[PDB]
Amino acid sequence: PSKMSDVKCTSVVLLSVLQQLRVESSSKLWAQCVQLHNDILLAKDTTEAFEKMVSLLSVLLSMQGAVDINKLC
Amino acid sequence: AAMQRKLEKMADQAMTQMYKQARSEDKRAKVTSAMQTMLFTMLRKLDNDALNNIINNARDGCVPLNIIPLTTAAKLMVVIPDYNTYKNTCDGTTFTYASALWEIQQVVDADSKIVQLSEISMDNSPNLAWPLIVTALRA
Amino acid sequence: SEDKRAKVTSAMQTMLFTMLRKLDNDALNNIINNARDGCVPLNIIPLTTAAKLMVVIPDYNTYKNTCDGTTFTYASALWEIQQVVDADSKIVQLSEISMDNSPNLAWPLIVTALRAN
Amino acid sequence: SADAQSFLNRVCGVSAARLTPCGTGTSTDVVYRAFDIYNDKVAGFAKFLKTNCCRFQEKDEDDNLIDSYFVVKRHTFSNYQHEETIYNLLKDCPAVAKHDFFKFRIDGDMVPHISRQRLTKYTMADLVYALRHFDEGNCDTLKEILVTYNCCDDDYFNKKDWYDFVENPDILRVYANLGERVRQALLKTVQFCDAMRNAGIVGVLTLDNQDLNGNWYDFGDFIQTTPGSGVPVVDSYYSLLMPILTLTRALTAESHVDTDLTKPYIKWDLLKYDFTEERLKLFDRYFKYWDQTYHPNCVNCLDDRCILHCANFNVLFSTVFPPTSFGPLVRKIFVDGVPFVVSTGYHFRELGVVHNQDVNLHSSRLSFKELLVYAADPAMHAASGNLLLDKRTTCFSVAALTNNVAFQTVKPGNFNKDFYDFAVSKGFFKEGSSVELKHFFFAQDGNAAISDYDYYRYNLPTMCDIRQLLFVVEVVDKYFDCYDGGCINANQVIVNNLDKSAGFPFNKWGKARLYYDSMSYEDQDALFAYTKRNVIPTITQMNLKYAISAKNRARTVAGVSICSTMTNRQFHQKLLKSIAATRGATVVIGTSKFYGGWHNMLKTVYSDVENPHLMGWDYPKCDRAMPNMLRIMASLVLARKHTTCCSLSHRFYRLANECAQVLSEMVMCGGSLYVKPGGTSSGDATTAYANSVFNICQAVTANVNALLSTDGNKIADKYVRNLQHRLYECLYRNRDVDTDFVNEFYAYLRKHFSMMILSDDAVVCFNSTYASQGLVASIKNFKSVLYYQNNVFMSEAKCWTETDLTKGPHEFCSQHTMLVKQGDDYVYLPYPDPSRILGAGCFVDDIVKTDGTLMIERFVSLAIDAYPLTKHPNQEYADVFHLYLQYIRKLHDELTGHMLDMYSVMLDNTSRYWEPEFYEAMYTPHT
RNA sequence: ACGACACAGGG
RNA sequence: GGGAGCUCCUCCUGUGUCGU
Ligand SMILES: [Zn+2]
Ligand SMILES: [Zn+2]
Repeated sequence: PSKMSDVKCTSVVLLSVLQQLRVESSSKLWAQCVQLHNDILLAKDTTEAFEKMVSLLSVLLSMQGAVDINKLC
Repeated sequence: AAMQRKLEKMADQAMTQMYKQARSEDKRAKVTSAMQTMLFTMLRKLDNDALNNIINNARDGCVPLNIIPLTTAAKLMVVIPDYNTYKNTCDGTTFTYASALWEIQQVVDADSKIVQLSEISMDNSPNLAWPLIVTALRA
Repeated sequence: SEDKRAKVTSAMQTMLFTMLRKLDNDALNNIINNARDGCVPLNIIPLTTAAKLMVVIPDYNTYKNTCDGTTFTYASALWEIQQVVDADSKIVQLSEISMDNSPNLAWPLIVTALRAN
Repeated sequence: SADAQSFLNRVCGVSAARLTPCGTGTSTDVVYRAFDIYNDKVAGFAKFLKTNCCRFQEKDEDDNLIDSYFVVKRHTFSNYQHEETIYNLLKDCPAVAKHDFFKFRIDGDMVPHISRQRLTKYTMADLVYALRHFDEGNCDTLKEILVTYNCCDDDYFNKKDWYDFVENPDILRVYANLGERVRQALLKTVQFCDAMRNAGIVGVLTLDNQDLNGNWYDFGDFIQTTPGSGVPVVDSYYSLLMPILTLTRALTAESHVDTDLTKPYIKWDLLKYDFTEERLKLFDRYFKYWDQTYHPNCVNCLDDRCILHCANFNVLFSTVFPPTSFGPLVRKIFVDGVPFVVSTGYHFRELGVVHNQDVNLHSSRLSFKELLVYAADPAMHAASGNLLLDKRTTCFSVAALTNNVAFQTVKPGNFNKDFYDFAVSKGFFKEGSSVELKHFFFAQDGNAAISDYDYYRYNLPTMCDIRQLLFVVEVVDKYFDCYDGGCINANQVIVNNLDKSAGFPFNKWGKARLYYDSMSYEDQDALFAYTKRNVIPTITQMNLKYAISAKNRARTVAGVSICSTMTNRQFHQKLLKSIAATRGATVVIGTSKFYGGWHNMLKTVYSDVENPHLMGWDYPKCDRAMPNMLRIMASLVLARKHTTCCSLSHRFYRLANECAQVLSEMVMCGGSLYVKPGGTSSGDATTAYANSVFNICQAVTANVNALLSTDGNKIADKYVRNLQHRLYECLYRNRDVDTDFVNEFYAYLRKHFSMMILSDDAVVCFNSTYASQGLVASIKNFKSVLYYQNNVFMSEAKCWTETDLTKGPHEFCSQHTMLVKQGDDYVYLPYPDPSRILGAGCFVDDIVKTDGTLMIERFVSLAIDAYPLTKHPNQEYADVFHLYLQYIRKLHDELTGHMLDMYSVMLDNTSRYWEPEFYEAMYTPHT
């Protein structure tokens, strides 16, 4: 396949996971996540899209809800 | 005659509805755990040296505390749980995280006490609490 | 058809007789009895008789320009600020709404005020 | 030259001025001034070559130039003496330039000259033309006018989008900097009319005979009478001037104490709502000699054309009065000694003050329909709520119904990973491919609802050219004559989706089924008869939309009350059903695109045009920026079907209900009530038809502006020249309605400008030769008309043009066209954007839609929509359809494999979806 | 050809 | 009404099931 479509689908899934983790209960955080998601979906180059993916994944990882060791393995 | 075929069609249409109900209930229940598995499956499939370093750090313990900023002048802080996770992540004052070069400003301990970058050595390491939250800006 | 009708009738008239008791007072009776023919615009009923104001402020400059202090002036009246909250419906203290403490709190802030006598 | 020097000395003459010879000692031949001429040979508002004036420019001290000229006409001797005599009477009026008639030997013998003094460079006609026929790449006169009168500077034009209304809304301030000049011109016009009347002068007042200071000249077509019996003709003047009266906010000085822009604003009484004598005073001050009756309250109008006229004047005058005096008018009502507060009237900006007729005090009980109309009334909801100051919007906010504000967010879509894996297994979504994912489910934060509501800042008070509007409306009525409408009873209403919401506050107790089951037929009939004598204001509830799209902008949808729909059905449903059942008309609503409907529509638009080209435009912010006058016009042409079942009062009260409920109702966004300035309502049944009316109106307006703005001396066709002459005559003369010429112009349009209209979406097949000669509308004409009548700038990069008809329209209803061979015949098939179909397949709005085996019909419908791609010359486009069929096959196979596993065994008519005969037959005529 | 239900496409 | 997380919009078109 490609790399732009892959990161767009992955950003959709990131925002779904973050909505399930009740991030909408933080106006600032949810606004930042929504902006990163909408900016990934509209990007044309696969260089800044990976940067916004880094930011969104950092949002997901800075929590302590989703376990990251069983998921990785 | 036709009544038996009608009863057969009725049984079939009654079974293909309980099947749909069972599958719908199964998807409704198994969500929030299949979505996370799917996410990490398609994240390992991207194979980005920026996402992979973050994921490895997070599964080892070097987790951020705020959104990683993509601007040259912004500020970032992470959590260094072990000494080895510090000895290989940082050298001197240059921090390596998310495939970027960061420059440490201050390193607070678990009691909000500034510990100096010269005191963090292999010998005098185990006399701390070691959730050393470090702060840095990307260079 | 005949049982839903009575139910919705009771519900509608209960809503009316409920929001009616929150309304009738001396302010309304005093502003209507000044009109030449008992008829007034609707846009001036809350502007003149309401006893509680809700201000939604997006920025810190708007807050500084509109509701600075514990008492401000709007619609030719003095309002007393109480219970200012943020977009998360969390209580915010007046000491925290500063120029440097502005990025640390969720916007918009919803200020509640009572008309001063 | 001694001749030129002596001519200059004589042109200055007595009034000490330092003049420089702009031009030479002969005529200057000014470059294309705008004129408003009507004689036996030409008629129209066009740009001609004025060539009988020897202009000069005046310089003050320091020897720099001023904006004051000495224009010296050189007409004949009889006209010289006539103008001299007519000027000797109006000489004392202050709204009259100096004239200084003299004779000077130019070519050897005493040519007579008329030298009016210190006028301006440009003329009110030039300002009106520049602002009406706005071309963004040839706007030199507008720029020079803005710079000359200190409204802005050239640096302001250095920026980009300086002319746009949506981008850079500071152009509104830059324009309003001309309002006081325009208003002083109006005052000078009224003074001049009074002087003409007191002197016994008869003549037409045209815009091209007045400075931008206001002074008047050119007394060439004036006739004497008995002193005191003069009569000036001011139809074309005021009519052409009206659209720029609200663009430049000319009546802003009327909001101040002594009608001067330095004193504070008038502190109007807060309990005041009538403002009738104020409107009469404004009319008598600025339009004293407009000789048609003006009714401030449109409840006294004589027909719907009178309603349009008086509502135009009211929408001008309502910008002077405080915005807190409009809306419902409440009153104290006693119900068994218990006081209520209910609306007993309404104060419209366009329709004036209207009072209900069935208002009863001191009632012992409330009936069911009285309970309904009191619960839908925002009076008791806003009267018992908290005051609200919402600093996030510039719109008016009434009250907050709750103690907390609601911040509603939108979710991201669900990823159908199975379909995406299947697609990428078939070779899709590669690097640099033809099809790419561009349609997603964009998420929104809490600040989306109110930030989308704030887009109503694009709705500005627009005053229309009424003499033009009340002819365009007749042409649109001719466009809507093949339909059958009227009122229907309560047992003739066909209500679908009876299990939806009933709006606010009725969604607290049940769905629409509850209120359609609790109300009898005679109860609904009584409610409908009530709405014909009383105004019921209602509340609509705005909430976000969860759908796939290509833009990251939030889309809100409105839900109107159950009273509004319940009565608007009985009012409009017969006509709507009739519109949606007619095949072969201009408004193609309810015409399917399957079984050959697309081909039939296209063959209908192409009907018989001579040199056919195709064209299509868009309306920027159509639902937000649509002026209220055009919405009232649409409502009036829709209600024109009730000429046998309703009287004048019934139709006016239905119009007032329509306005109060759909045009300027109270919007509940979150838990707070706001006032909506204007536009169309999403949850209204008649919005897609009002949009069609408005579309046809703008098209007819573009056509009349295209035909009236050409040099009639250059039209070679005698028929079209005479048609233009009679078009001007029927617009600005001929106050009555000429049905013969209306039919003639309608035939002209249908023959040379063929339309296919849906809700604000149109495709036009026009005569390209007539359009290149200026006899029918072009894209620039639509740009100009939208600029001066819609307060938006239509970018030419959003409009297309097709010079080959074998290629269909570029896009109609988001569908492309493609001439396909289908069994020895070549037909037009509509195909969608492949990214739209792929995105609908890949991203779903509910989690169980991802199972696949549960949603095979979902893919069958998507394949029905994606079939015509199989005929496209691009290969990926056909691969889309083949992919969908292969996925349907795989889905059925694994559904069978599961049904045989978890249950004992199962067995039918699904193989008809793996093969293209089904979807192919979906696109051919029946038999 | 007429209603109910589900789905799909086009403010 | 069923369903979903106190709330779930309008118009048109077309499929697939059901019943006349
Ligand atoms: Zn009238
Ligand atoms: Zn009627």
